[PDB]
Amino acid sequence: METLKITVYIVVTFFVLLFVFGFLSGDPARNPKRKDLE
Amino acid sequence: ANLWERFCNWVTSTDNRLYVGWFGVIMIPTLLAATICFVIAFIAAPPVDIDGIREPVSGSLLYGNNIITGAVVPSSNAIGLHFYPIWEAASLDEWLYNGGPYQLIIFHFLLGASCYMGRQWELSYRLGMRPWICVAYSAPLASAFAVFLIYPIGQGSFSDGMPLGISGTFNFMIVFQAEHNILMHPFHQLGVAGVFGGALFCAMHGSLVTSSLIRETTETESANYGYKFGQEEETYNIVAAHGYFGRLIFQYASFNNSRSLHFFLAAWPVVGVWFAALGISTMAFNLNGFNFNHSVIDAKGNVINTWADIINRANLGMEVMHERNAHNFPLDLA
Amino acid sequence: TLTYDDIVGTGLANKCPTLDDTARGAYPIDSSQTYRIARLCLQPTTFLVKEEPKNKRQEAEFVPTKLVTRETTSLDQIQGELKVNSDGSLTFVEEDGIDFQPVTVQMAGGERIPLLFTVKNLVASTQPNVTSITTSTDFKGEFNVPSYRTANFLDPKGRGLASGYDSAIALPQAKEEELARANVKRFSLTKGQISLNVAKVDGRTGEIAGTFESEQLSDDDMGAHEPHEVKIQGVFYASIEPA
Amino acid sequence: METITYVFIFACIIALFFFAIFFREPPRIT
Amino acid sequence: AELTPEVLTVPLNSEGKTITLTEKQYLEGKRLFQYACASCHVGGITKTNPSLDLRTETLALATPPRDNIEGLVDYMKNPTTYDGEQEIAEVHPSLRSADIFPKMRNLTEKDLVAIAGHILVEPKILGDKWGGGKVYY
Amino acid sequence: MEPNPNRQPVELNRTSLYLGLLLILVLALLFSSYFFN
Amino acid sequence: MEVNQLGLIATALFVLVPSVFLIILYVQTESQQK
Amino acid sequence: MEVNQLGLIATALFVLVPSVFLIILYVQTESQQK
Amino acid sequence: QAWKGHAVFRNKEGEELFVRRMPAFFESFPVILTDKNGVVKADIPFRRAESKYSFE
Amino acid sequence: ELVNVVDEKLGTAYGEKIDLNNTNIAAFIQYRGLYPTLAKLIVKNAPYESVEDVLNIPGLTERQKQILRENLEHFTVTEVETALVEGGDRYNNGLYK
Ligand code: CLA
Ligand code: CLA
Ligand code: CLA
Ligand SMILES: C=Cc1c(C)c2cc3nc(c4c5[nH]c(cc6nc(cc1[nH]2)C(C)=C6CC)c(C)c5C(=O)[C@@H]4C(=O)OC)[C@@H](CCC(=O)OC/C=C(\C)CCC[C@H](C)CCC[C@H](C)CCCC(C)C)[C@@H]3C
Ligand SMILES: CC(C)=CCC/C(C)=C/CC/C(C)=C/CC/C(C)=C/CC/C(C)=C/CC/C(C)=C/CC/C(C)=C/CC/C(C)=C/CC/C(C)=C/CC1=CC(=O)C(C)=C(C)C1=O
Ligand SMILES: CCCCCCCCCCCCCCCC(=O)OC[C@H](CO[C@@H]1O[C@H](CS(=O)(=O)O)[C@@H](O)[C@H](O)[C@H]1O)OC(=O)CCCCCCCCCCCCCCC
Ligand SMILES: CCCCCCCCCCCCCCCC(=O)OC[C@H](CO[C@@H]1O[C@H](CS(=O)(=O)O)[C@@H](O)[C@H](O)[C@H]1O)OC(=O)CCCCCCCCCCCCCCC
Ligand SMILES: CCCCCCCCCCCCCCCC(=O)OC[C@H](COP(=O)(O)OC[C@@H](O)CO)OC(=O)CCCCCCCCCCCCCCC
Ligand SMILES: CC1=C(/C=C/C(C)=C/C=C/C(C)=C/C=C/C=C(C)/C=C/C=C(C)/C=C/C2=C(C)CCCC2(C)C)C(C)(C)CCC1
Ligand SMILES: CC1=C(/C=C/C(C)=C/C=CC(/C)=C/C=C/C=C(C)/C=C/C=C(C)/C=C/C2=C(C)CCCC2(C)C)C(C)(C)CCC1
Ligand SMILES: CC1=C(/C=C/C(C)=C/C=C\C(C)=C\C=C\C=C(C)\C=C\C=C(C)\C=C\C2=C(C)CCCC2(C)C)C(C)(C)CCC1
Ligand code: OEX
Ligand SMILES: [Ca+2]
Ligand SMILES: [Cl-]
Ligand SMILES: [Cl-]
Ligand SMILES: [Fe+2]
Repeated sequence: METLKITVYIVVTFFVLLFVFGFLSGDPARNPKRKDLE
Repeated sequence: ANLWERFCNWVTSTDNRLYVGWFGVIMIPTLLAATICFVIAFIAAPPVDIDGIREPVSGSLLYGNNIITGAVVPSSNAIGLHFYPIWEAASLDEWLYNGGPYQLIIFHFLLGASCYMGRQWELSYRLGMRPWICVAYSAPLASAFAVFLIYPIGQGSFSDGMPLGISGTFNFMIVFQAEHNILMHPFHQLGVAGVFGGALFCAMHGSLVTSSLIRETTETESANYGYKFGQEEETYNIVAAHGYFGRLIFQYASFNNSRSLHFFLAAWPVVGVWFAALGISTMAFNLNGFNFNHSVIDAKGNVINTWADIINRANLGMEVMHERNAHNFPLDLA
Repeated sequence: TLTYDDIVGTGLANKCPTLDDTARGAYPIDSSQTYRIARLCLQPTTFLVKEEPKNKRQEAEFVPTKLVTRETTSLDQIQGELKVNSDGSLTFVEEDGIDFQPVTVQMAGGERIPLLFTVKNLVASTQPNVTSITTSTDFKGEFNVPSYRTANFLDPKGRGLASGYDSAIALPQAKEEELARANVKRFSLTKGQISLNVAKVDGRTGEIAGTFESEQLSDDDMGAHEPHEVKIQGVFYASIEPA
Repeated sequence: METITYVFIFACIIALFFFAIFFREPPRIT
Repeated sequence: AELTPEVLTVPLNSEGKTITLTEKQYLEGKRLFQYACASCHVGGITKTNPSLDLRTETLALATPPRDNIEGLVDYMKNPTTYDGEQEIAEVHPSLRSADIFPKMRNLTEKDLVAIAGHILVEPKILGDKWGGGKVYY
Repeated sequence: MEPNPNRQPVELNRTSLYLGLLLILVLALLFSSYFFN
Repeated sequence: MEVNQLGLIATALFVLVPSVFLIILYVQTESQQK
Repeated sequence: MEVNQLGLIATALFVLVPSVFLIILYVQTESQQK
Repeated sequence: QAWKGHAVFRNKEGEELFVRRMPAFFESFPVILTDKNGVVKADIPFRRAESKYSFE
Repeated sequence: ELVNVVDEKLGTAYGEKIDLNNTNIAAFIQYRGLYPTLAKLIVKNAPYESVEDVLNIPGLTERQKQILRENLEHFTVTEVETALVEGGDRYNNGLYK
C-alpha cells in the first residue's frame, strides 16, 4: 500500500534528521561541567 | 533563542520528568509503534503461517490463546530475510497471514532499545555522571539482538526469530537445543554462571548490607525509615559486613572496598550475559555445543554411552518432532 | 529478452506470457501430424468461494476473496499430448509440470479457505472439426483434485494419515467416538472442471492465449470439515508444437 | 471471558505504571 | 569385549574365503573411511541417498555382491547402481574418477582393502547402529 | 506544587459503616436469586 | 440446578465492591486525629 | 474455548482482595496526622 | 435458521382453522382454533373427560 | 464410518509384499537386482491388474525379465490407493533413515 509507505518513509526520515542534526547541535557542550570542548 | 535553539534546549533538558534527548527522539516513536502493534496483535492478530507451509499458527488471545500460550508469531519462512513492511503486502489480510506484525515489532523494538541505551549514556552525560550504565545495558540488549536479528540472519529467516510469546519462547529454546546442543556450549554455560551468579551475588549483597544496617529505628517501625533520602552518611557498616563475610569464608575472599565490590557486582552478570548473547549469536552460524556422541568406546568398539549421549537422545526427539511438516529432505541444514 | 535478474522479485515470474492485440490468427491442424502442448500456463486473477447457504436454500452465490499467500498462485511449465480425434476435436492430455499450487484466500469476516488450485491429470477437449485453432476455439475438460495435504501431514496434536498418532493423546480417557472425525484422517480425491477460452492465436508460432475458469473443491483438512466450492478465473497461455 | 480478563489485568498494570511514575510519592532530601 | 581376530575376520570373496585383518589395518580403515567416505557415509548410512546403506545384508543383496572385500574394492574402482546396471563413477568417488574426486588420488590398493575391511567389520561391532541412522544414535 | 485549598477530609463513622454493610448485604441477599436466575 | 454461571461472580462483586468502599472510608475515618 | 468456568471469579477475587487490602491500608495511612 | 413455512390448519370437513395468537401479556396461552368467523372448532383441552373440540 | 486407509491397506497383501501399485520405490532395495532400474520401470508403468503383467513392460532385457520372474513371489498388487501414490510419494515418501 503506497500511501502508507510514503507516510512512514517521511516520518522515519523526519525523526532521523532530528536525531542527526540534534547530536550535531553542540552536544558536547550540553553537560553540567566543562563546556569548551570544541 | 530561535525555535530550533529552544527545541534543542527542551529535547536535551535535564528538567523533563522523563528525559527525551536525541536518542529519545528516535526511541519514543519506534517504541510506541512497536508497543501498539504488539498489543493489538497479541489480542487480535489472526493465525500466522510461520513456517511458510500454509499451516497458520494462532498467536492471539481472541483466536484461542491465553497469556501463556499467546504470542506474536514470526514472519513466514517463505519471506525469509526479505523485508516485509505493510506496504509490500497486497493487503492487511495478507500482511497478517504472513506475519508482518512480527517484523514491524521486532525492528521497531531493536531500534528503540538501541536508542534506550544511547539515551542512558546521554542522560548520564547531562547529569555529570560516569557513562557506563549503558554498557551494562548492552548485555540484555545484545541478547535481544541475538534472538530477534542475528539468529534469523544466520539461519536465513525471521521465521527462526524468537516468537513474541511465553510458550513461543519455550519453542525457540527447545528447537535451539535440538539444533545446536546449546546446553553443551561453553558460552551458554558462561551465561548460566552469569545469571545464577548474578542472583547469588544480588541476594548476598542484599543480605550483607541489610545485615549491617545501623540502628536508627525502633522495633515498631520499618528499619527502612532509618535511612533518609540523600543523607551523606552511609546507612550500613561495611566494616562489620566485611568482618562477617570475611569470617564466613576467609578474610581475603571478602571485599573491604565498596567500589571494587560494586564493580564486581556490575561485571559478573554483564560479562556472563555477554557470553550468553555471543553464544546465541555464534550458534547463529552453527558453531554448536560440544559433541561427545560416541566419544567413549570400549576395546572391541562397542559404544559406551555417557550423559552426553542421553542428552543426544533427547535432542533427537526434539529434532525429529519439530515442525513436523516442514521437511522434505533428510538433513536439517539451516 | 529478459533474464532472471531482470525478473526476480518483480512479480512477473508469477505471470503467464501474453500475446499482443495483433495476434488474432489461426493455427492450422494437420490431422496426420502429432501435436503437444509444450507449455501450459495458468495465471489466476480472481478466486471466488461459494458462501455456505444460510438455510434459506436459495442459490448461494460465489463471493470475492482476498489472496493472502501472495504471488505464488500460477500453474506453469505444464506439458502434455495434444491428440487429434477422429471427429476433428482436439484433446489435451496433461502429462506433467507445475500443475498445482496451494493457495489460501480469505473471506469477508476472516474465514480462511485453503485450496489446492490444480489441473492435475487434466483432460480437456475442443468442439469437433477444429481444422484450425482460432480465437473461436475452446477447451473444456476435467482434472483431479487430491487432498490438499498428503498422507504424511500431521495435525497439531500429532495425528495423521500415513504418519502420526491415531488418537487424542492429550485426552487419554476421553470417549473416542465424538473425536473420531478428528482422529481418523481421510484422503480426499475429487474432480474439478475447467474451460479455456482462446482469445488470441499466433498462427506462425503456435502460441495461444486466453481466459480460463475452473471449478473445484477447497481443502477439507483430511476429512475434518466440509470443503468449500471454489471458482477460479484468470488468463492462460499455451505453446502448441508438432512432435 | 478469558480474553476480557487477561486484557483487563494488563490494562490495570499499565495504568498502575502511569500512577507509579507520575503520581509517586516524591523523593525528598531531609 | 575386545577387537579380536575373529571380529576382524571378514569375507574376502563370494566363495567362502575369509581374510583376517590386523588391528592396524582396522585403524587405517577407520581413518581412510573418515577421510574419503564419512562426509556422506557417517555411521553407515548415505546422506545423499538414504535408501541405500552400508549394512552387510544390503551389500549382500547388491549386484554384483558387495558383502566381501573384493566386491567393495571393485566398487571403489568402478561403482555401479545397486543392480549393477549403470556405472556411476561420474557422480561417485572411485579410482576411475580420481580426476574429479581428488581425495581418491592418493588411495592405494591397500587403502581400498582397509576401507572395505572397515565397512565389513564396523557392523560386527556396532550392530543396528551401523546404517541405522539417528534412530540408533 | 502550591496546595489546593478546596481539599476536605472525608469521614464515615462506625454506625454508618454498619448501616452501609447492612444495606449492601441485604440487597445482595435479595438480588442474588435473580443473578443466579 | 442449571443456574446462570455468572450469578456467582455477579453476587460476589455486588457484595464486595461497595462493602470495600465503605470499609476503606471507615478505616481512614478512624485513623483521623481525635 | 472450553475454559474452567470458575477461572473468572478465581482471577477476579485473586486481584481484588489483596488489592483492596492494600488500598485500605494506604488510604488509612494518608489520612493520619502529618 | 429458517422459516418452516406458513401453517394452515384444517378439520376433517376440510374447513380452514385459525390458531388464536398469544397476546404479549400472557407468559402462557391456550391453543384454540376457530373458523374464519371466530367460531371454535378445535383446541387442546385441559380436562379431557368432557372434551368436545380435541384435534383428535 | 471413518477408516484410516493406509492402516487398512496394511491388512492386505500390501503389508506383506512389495505392492507394485502402491509401495514406495525404496522397497525394491530389499531384493537383488531390482533397484534402481527395474524399480523405476515398475513404478513408471504401474498400475498392474496382476503381478505377471510386470513382465510385459516394453524394452526389457531377457536378463531383466528373468530377475522379475525370480522376484514375482515377492510382489503383489492391490487397488491403487490415492493416499500412497499422490504427491510422487512412491518416489519419496518423506522417509529417510
Ligand atoms: C523514530 C521514528 C521512527 C523510525 C526510526 C521508524 C523506523 C522504521 N519504521 Mg516506522 N513508524 C514511525 C516512526 C518511526 N519508524 C511512526 C510514528 C509510525 C506511525 C505513522 C510508523 C509506522 C511504521 C509502519 C507502519 C511501518 C514502519 C516501518 C518502519 C521501518 C522501515 C522504515 C524505512 O524503510 O525508511 C526509509 C527511510 C530511509 C532509508 C531514510 C533515508 C534518508 C536519510 C536522510 C539518509 C540517512 C539515513 C541512513 C540510512 C543512515 C542513518 C543515519 C545514522 C548514521 C545516524 C523502520 C524499521 C515498517 C516496518 O517496520 O516494516 C517491517 C512498517 O511497516 N513504521
Ligand atoms: C549442588 C548443586 C549444584 C552444583 C555444585 C552445580 C555446579 C555447577 N553448575 Mg549446576 N545446576 C544445579 C545444581 C548444581 N550445579 C541445578 C539443581 C540445576 C538445575 C537443574 C543446575 C543447572 C546448571 C546449569 C544449566 C548449568 C550449571 C552449571 C554449573 C556450574 C556453574 C554454576 C554457577 O556458576 O553458579 C553461580 C555460583 C557462583 C558464581 C559461585 C561460585 C561457584 C563455584 C563453582 C564454587 C567454587 C568452589 C571451589 C572449587 C572450592 C575451592 C576452594 C579454594 C579457595 C581452595 C557449576 C559447575 C553450568 C555449567 O554447566 O558450567 C559448565 C551450566 O550451564 N548448572
Ligand atoms: C538452569 C537452567 C537454565 C538457565 C539458568 C538458563 C539461563 C539462560 N538461558 Mg537457557 N536454556 C536452558 C536452561 C537454562 N537456561 C535449556 C534447558 C535450554 C534448552 C531448552 C535453553 C535454551 C536457551 C536458549 C535457546 C537461550 C537461552 C538463553 C538463556 C539466558 C536467558 C537470560 C538472558 O538471555 O538475558 C539477557 C536479557 C534479555 C534477553 C532481555 C532483553 C531486554 C530488552 C533489551 C528490553 C525489553 C523491554 C520489555 C519488552 C519491556 C519492559 C517493561 C516495561 C514496563 C519497560 C540465560 C543465560 C538465551 C540466551 O542466552 O540469550 C543471550 C537464549 O537465547 N537458553
Ligand atoms: C528476560 C530477561 C530480561 C528482561 C525482560 C529485562 C528487562 C529490562 N531490563 C532493563 C534494563 C536492564 N537490564 C540490565 C541487565 C540485565 N537484564 C537482564 C534480563 C532481563 N531484563 C539480565 C540477565 C541482566 C544482567 C546483565 C541492565 C543493566 C539494565 C538497564 O539499565 C535497563 C533499565 O532501565 O532497568 C530498569 C529494562 C529496559 C527498559 C527498556 O528498554 O524500555 C524500553 C522498552 C519499553 C518501554 C517497552 C517496549 C515494549 C516492546 C515494544 C514490546 C514488543 C517487543 C518485546 C520484545 C516483546 C517481548 C515479548 C516477550 C514474551 C518475549 C527492562 C525492564
Ligand atoms: C568430624 C570432623 C573430623 C569434624 C572436625 C572439624 C574441625 C574443627 C575442622 C578444623 C579443620 C578444618 C579447617 C579442615 C577443613 C576441611 C575442608 C577444607 C573443608 C572444605 C569444605 C568446602 C567444600 C570448601 C568450599 C570452598 C568455598 C566454600 C567455595 C565458596 C567461596 C567462594 C569461592 C568465594 C569467592 C567469591 C567472591 C567473589 C564472593 C564475593 C561476591 C559477593 C559475596 C559480594 C557481596 C558482598 C561482599 C562483601 O565482602 C561485602 C563487604 C559486602 C557488603 C557484600 O555485599
Ligand atoms: C493508538 C494510536 C494513537 C497513539 C496516539 C498517542 C499520542 C500521544 C500524544 C499526546 C501528548 C500528551 C502527552 C503528555 C504526557 C506527558 O508525557 O507529560 C509529562 C511531561 C510534562 O511535559 C512538560 O510539559 C510542560 C508544560 S505543562 O506542564 O504540560 O503545562 C513543559 O514545561 C515541559 O517542557 C514538558 O516537558 O512530559 C515530559 O516529561 C517530556 C515528554 C516525555 C514523553 C515521552 C514518552 C515516552 C514513551 C516511551 C514509549 C514506551 C511506551 C510503552 C508503554 C509502557
Ligand atoms: C596463566 C594464564 C596466562 C595469563 C593470561 C592473562 C589473561 C588476562 C586476564 C584478565 C585480567 C583481568 C584484570 C582485572 C583487573 C580489574 O578488574 O581491576 C578493577 C578492580 C581493581 O581491584 C581493586 O584494586 C584497587 C587498586 S587498583 O585500582 O588496582 O589501583 C584496590 O583499591 C581494590 O581494593 C581492589 O579490589 O578489580 C575489582 O574490582 C575486583 C576484581 C573483580 C573481578 C574483575 C573481573 C570481571 C568479572 C569476571 C568476568 C565474568 C566471567 C564469568 C562469567 C559469568
Ligand atoms: C461501577 C462502579 C461501582 C463502584 C461504586 C461503589 C458503590 C458504593 C455504594 C455506597 C452505599 C453505602 C451506603 C452508606 C450507608 C450510610 O452511611 O448511612 C448512614 C448515613 C449517615 O450519614 P451522616 O450524615 O450521618 O454522616 C456520617 C458520615 O460519617 C458518613 O460518611 O446516611 C446516608 O448515608 C444516606 C443513606 C441512608 C442509608 C440507610 C439504609 C440502611 C438501612 C438498612 C437497609 C438494609 C436492611 C433492610 C431490611 C428490610
Ligand atoms: C465496558 C464493558 C467491557 C468491560 C471492559 C472494562 C473492565 C473496561 C476497563 C478498565 C480499564 C483498566 C480500562 C483502561 C486504561 C488504563 C489508563 C488510561 C492508563 C494510562 C496510560 C498512560 C497515560 C501512561 C503513559 C506514560 C507515558 C506518558 C510516558 C512513558 C511512561 C508511561 C507509559 C507511564 C466488556 C468487555 C466487559 C463488555 C463491553 C463493555
Ligand atoms: C462481573 C459482572 C459482569 C461484568 C462487570 C463490568 C464489566 C464492570 C466494569 C465496569 C468498569 C470498568 C467501572 C468503570 C470506572 C471509573 C471510576 C469508578 C471512576 C474514576 C477516575 C478517577 C476517580 C481518577 C481521578 C483522576 C486522576 C487519575 C488524575 C487526575 C484527575 C483525577 C483526580 C480526576 C456483568 C455486569 C456484565 C455481569 C455480572 C457480573
Ligand atoms: C570495493 C567494494 C566496492 C565499492 C566500495 C564502495 C564505494 C563502497 C564506499 C564509501 C563509502 C561513502 C563508505 C561509507 C559511510 C560513511 C560513515 C560510516 C558515516 C558515519 C556517520 C557518523 C558516524 C556521524 C556521527 C554523529 C552524527 C550521526 C550526528 C551528530 C554527531 C556525530 C557527527 C558524532 C563494491 C561494494 C561496489 C563491491 C565490493 C568491493
Ligand atoms: O524453521 Mn524454525 O527450525 Ca531452523 O532448523 Mn530447519 O528451519 Mn525450521 O527446521 Mn529446524
Ligand atoms: Ca472466443
Ligand atoms: Cl517446533
Ligand atoms: Cl533398511
Ligand atoms: Fe550496595
